[PDB]
Amino acid sequence: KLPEYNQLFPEPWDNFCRPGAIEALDSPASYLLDLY
Amino acid sequence: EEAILGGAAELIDLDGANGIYFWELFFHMPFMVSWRFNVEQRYEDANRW
Amino acid sequence: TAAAALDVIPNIYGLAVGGSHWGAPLNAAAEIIMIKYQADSSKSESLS
Amino acid sequence: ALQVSKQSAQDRYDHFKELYDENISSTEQKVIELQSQAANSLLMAQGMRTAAAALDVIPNIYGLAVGGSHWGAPLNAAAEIIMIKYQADSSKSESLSVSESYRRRRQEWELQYKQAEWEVNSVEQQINLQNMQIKAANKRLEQVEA
Amino acid sequence: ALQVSKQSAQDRYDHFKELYDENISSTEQKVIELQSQAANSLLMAQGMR
Amino acid sequence: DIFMYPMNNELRGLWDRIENRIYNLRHNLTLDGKEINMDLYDS
Amino acid sequence: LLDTQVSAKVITSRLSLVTQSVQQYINRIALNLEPGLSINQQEATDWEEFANRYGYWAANQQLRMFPEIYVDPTLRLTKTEFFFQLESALNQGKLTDDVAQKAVLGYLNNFEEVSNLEIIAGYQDGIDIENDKTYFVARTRMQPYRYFWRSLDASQRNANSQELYPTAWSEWKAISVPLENVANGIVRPIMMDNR
Repeated sequence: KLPEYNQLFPEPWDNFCRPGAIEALDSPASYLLDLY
Repeated sequence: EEAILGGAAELIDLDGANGIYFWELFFHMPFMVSWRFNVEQRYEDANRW
Repeated sequence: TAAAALDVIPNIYGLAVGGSHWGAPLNAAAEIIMIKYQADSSKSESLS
Repeated sequence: ALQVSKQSAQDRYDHFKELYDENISSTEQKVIELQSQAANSLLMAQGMRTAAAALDVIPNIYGLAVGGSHWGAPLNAAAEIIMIKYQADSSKSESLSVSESYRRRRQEWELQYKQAEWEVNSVEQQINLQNMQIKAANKRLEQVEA
Repeated sequence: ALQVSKQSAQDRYDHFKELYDENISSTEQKVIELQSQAANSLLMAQGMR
Repeated sequence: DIFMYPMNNELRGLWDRIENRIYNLRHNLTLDGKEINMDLYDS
Repeated sequence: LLDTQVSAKVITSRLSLVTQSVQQYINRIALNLEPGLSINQQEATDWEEFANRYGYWAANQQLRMFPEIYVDPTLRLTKTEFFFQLESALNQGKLTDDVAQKAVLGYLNNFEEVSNLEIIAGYQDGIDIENDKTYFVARTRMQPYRYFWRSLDASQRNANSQELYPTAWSEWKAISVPLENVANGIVRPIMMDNR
């Protein structure tokens, strides 16, 4: 209804991980894993 | 418009033959304008666009 | 402008007729535009 | 003497800042405008040229003779059209150049005034030190006296 | 007082370096481009003439 | 599936930028967050 | 796959060091130095392009994840001929509203002619209408007569769709030939051998 970011993009924030963590889809660890 | 061979009066399309022109006209162009004005610091102008 | 306007009239008489350079006015107009640009550009310099 | 130093520093700082302010004159903007506008305007003549030659394709002469038209005129026009395009393009470049030049000038003025600002701060420290020095001198006199 | 000196020196250094960085603006490059391109394009008219 | 899509950086960039300005306003600081006071010294 | 001669002056993380060693191994095999273990052309290209380095690999990943971040109206690939003119107006430098209005009105003006373009003829790339592309030519109603060509693919359908991707339509493109000497307002395009 009201105009706000999440209202425009309804999405559970819990469906995202914190940036910088190992859990990051682009963590340097993830890069290493891909390489491996 | 209206359907060929006659029929339903119809809305301006966005697919097919001319979509790209409409995409500029109703998106890329206005957006470009505001973008440029932001770089131009005339933020008020950008806002209105 | 006046030059081309004058040149609109026919050129030839006698057992033949030969009209005039039909495009001349339009050509002149184009050059007129260019001349305007020429002046404008030159002015900018003085200001600078 | 420190006051004189302060004054000159202050003036330097603020004068530069007053140049960072209002970084474009109305006249400068007008120049840029005129250049860009003229360049844009040149595009229109291309059509005129094309149509002129196209019209001149038709024959000129009637009666016991026929005299056609200047066969090469369209191709000649096309060549000149190309040249006209170049003319406009080249002219545009100028406007851009000048604009960016003013930009750089502003960058310079900004840095300049901010440095002067720092100097204006420094002299204050000098003032403080001189006051402490005065105190010390007084103490010396008092010591001699006693 | 030395801290003030440090600050001003630091700013001077980094501001200049920030000008050595990004040593060409997109607009500058665009200018060079436009000039070179136009010059090249002029060659084509010779044939036409 | 051990990873997840993280929050995309530009967003936190915006959040942080504004939060920084807000903080400076909390403490009466410059936009640069520099002290506005002259910070005079003596003994 | 590790350097023994580093001096004690250097410190690193375990992870980084491992990564370094892995990268060395990758590069060596890529360089076709170890026996066997060849690499496909694209596969290698991907490595030497971005996967060789964390920053670019991450950039690739991030682009896939959030392309919007990378979107920029000034960097559009698809771009109308006159759209070039429009930006070539706005890009002048410092700007004002009215001037932008003038520019956009010009663009709109040309767009009128676009909406007034009339098709003249077309030629098929080949016998299979249902997959061969085709080309078309059209001219302005307004004088002077100006001419343009464009093409359409018959491929680019979705396997499910009785329809084609928007991409199938090409942009309309100007023709530079001084055609006004044409005999009877008539022309034919031909595309062959990709020319």
